[PDB]
Amino acid sequence: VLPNPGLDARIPSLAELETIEQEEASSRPKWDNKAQYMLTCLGFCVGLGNVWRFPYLCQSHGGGAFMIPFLILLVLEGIPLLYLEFAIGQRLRRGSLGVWSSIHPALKGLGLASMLTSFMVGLYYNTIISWIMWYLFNSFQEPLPWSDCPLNENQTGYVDECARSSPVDYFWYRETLNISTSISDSGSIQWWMLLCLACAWSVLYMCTIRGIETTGKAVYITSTLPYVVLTIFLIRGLTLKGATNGIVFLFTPNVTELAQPDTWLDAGAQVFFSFSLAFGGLISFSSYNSVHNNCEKDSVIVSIINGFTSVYVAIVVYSVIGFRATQRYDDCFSTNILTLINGFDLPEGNVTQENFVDMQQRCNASDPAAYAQLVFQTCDINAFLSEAVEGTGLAFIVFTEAITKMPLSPLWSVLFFIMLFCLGLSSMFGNMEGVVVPLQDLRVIPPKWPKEVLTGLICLGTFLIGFIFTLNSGQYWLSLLDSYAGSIPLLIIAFCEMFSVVYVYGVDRFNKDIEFMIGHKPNIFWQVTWRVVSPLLMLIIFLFFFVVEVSQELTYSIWDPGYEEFPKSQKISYPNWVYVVVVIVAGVPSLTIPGYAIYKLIRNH
Amino acid sequence: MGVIVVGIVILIFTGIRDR
Ligand SMILES: *[C@@H]1O[C@H](CO)[C@@H](O[C@@H]2O[C@H](CO)[C@@H](O)[C@H](O)[C@H]2NC(C)=O)[C@H](O)[C@H]1NC(C)=O
Ligand SMILES: *[C@@H]1O[C@H](CO)[C@@H](O)[C@H](O)[C@H]1NC(C)=O
Ligand SMILES: *[C@@H]1O[C@H](CO)[C@@H](O)[C@H](O)[C@H]1NC(C)=O
Ligand SMILES: *[C@@H]1O[C@H](CO)[C@@H](O)[C@H](O)[C@H]1NC(C)=O
Ligand SMILES: *[C@@H]1O[C@H](CO)[C@@H](O)[C@H](O)[C@H]1NC(C)=O
Ligand SMILES: NC(=O)CC[C@H](N)C(=O)O
Repeated sequence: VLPNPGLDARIPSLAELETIEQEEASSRPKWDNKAQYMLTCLGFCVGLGNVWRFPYLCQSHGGGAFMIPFLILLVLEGIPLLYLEFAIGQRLRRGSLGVWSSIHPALKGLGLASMLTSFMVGLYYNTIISWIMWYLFNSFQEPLPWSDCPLNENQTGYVDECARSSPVDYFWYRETLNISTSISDSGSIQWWMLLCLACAWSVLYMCTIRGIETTGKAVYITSTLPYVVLTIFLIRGLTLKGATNGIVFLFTPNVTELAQPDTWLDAGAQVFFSFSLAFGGLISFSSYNSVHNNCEKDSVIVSIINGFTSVYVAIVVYSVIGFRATQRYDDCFSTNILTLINGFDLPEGNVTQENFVDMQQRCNASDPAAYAQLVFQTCDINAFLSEAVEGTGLAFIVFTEAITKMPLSPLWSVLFFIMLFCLGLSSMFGNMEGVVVPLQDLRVIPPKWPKEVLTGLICLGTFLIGFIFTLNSGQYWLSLLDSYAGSIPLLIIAFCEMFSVVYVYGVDRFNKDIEFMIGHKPNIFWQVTWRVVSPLLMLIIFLFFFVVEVSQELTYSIWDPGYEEFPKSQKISYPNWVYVVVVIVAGVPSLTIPGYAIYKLIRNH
Repeated sequence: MGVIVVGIVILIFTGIRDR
């Protein structure tokens, strides 16, 4: 292992912890009961990550080809990092900077990266939630606004944009977003999104006014309501038409898709984005426990609950998607039968699904001319399931379209969107703690101020920066920033974290500390996965990222209402300047880890 | 909006109180 001279005399040496435990109680906060701690760690690890990213990350990679590597990596890459994070956060009695600034101080920069990432996701997340808030307010009216098209000035024909496409797509792209035609077309600020953004940030600031001791009172509801609303929705979904016909599309993998580096890279990124690893949240939330709190139990419990929750959410979402696909296929076939019977004037109840081809053949062989001039639609089941859903366009395009087809639609809509909003707050609690704690650790503010002013300043700054996603071109910026803000850092930070813990602090000190804490040295599985397999898998993922990044064109989708073949969104290439923004969103939070270190290698020379 | 700002003011004043 690396030398790191002087690691001792900067760390408690297990002879004081039994007494230091009863010493920080006066100034450092502590949990009310273990239920609050476990429930907060659970709520931090579930929400708006397996409802939005997992669906189209399954779709774009063939549905079932994304679920095998995801589980292999959740077993071999997630659990040991959860355990490592909990253990060091509990043993070192420090936040997200302390546990890395106290191990070869030239690693302090790594901590900064975490903080910076916990900011780059903030601006992202509280935009999504804002949209949800909007969709939550537009309920409470029986003729739901996304159920029918509006009429133009001449109140006899529909608006052409809503006529050539669905009314839900119109309400999403024109009445809510008012999206433009390119990323180079920015417009007004669109007041009717500022209200929702301000409401989202005000609620978030209300819940985290004091960190722990105030979020620990809201978590009881916030991390519990989803597991009831989701069970209700699962029961409602598994009894539709396309259910058990759209679930199989999720569990029929194709062995030709597993050999692409893209799928494995996306699986790694998703298993690091599901568990909030390398975010600096858990390493700090676990730093409030007593020194004798069993750690394997909580790590294993959180991992299992999170994995099975992800599987249940995927099942529900693909149930609804299968229902939608079966509906559209039935529409195809009904329209084709209607055209056929309108052509030759056949009896109404004679042409059906079973004997369609026979009647088609007869009507051709009878009168070739009149039959040839007809127009047919060619469309089959298990082919509308492959309709790729764009980013952030699943929870608003398919679920509203399926909710508008059920009895008592307003109740279902209110329940669904309050569930999503609760998941959002459940995640933003930790995503805010991860920025609040390091800033206090940096002595940026004088101690004379209360914490309320610092939290308010952070919320105000992030709200003022979040204007960019309220322009006419908001969704494009959002997708651009999301394609890169959560892929490279959540790999590099995690790898540096595990390498630091194992091969700098020394794994033997770690084993002795675990023995002193819980009562036995970890099982052989933990050591075999710490010292051998996990660094190799993370290095392979890190390399595959660069293998798949270069040699593929960057393209994004646009709406273009004035473009022929309109119902399908178009693809175009990013302008040349945008490679600046990526370097500022994916380079700086990742390049800070070596950079700061270099500074020390020059400062202490 | 009203009720949530009410919660904000009550909480922050609850502070000065118990402070
Ligand atoms: C698994 O992947 C293969 C290849 O990537 C898929 O085969 C192609 O599927 C597309 C549409 O999904 C068709 O247009 C091609 O004609 C297919 N190619 C061949 C050679 O058959 C396959 O469909 C995928 N399977 C699943 C379940 O997603
Ligand atoms: C509406 O009616 C006016 C005549 O009053 C006509 O000029 C116009 O084209 C109509 N609108 C549409 C969309 O057809
Ligand atoms: C939508 O955007 C267009 C152009 O950006 C603007 O003219 C229009 O007024 C906007 N919609 C509303 C309701 O203001
Ligand atoms: C459809 O009409 C033809 C006309 O002779 C008839 O022979 C046939 O039985 C009808 N189809 C069914 C299902 O009865
Ligand atoms: C219709 O019938 C004619 C008769 O010869 C045949 O040549 C043609 O291929 C048929 N086409 C279709 C679409 O049934
Ligand atoms: N950075 C975060 O807020 C973590 C989110 C969490 N992994 C989820 O998607 O549920």
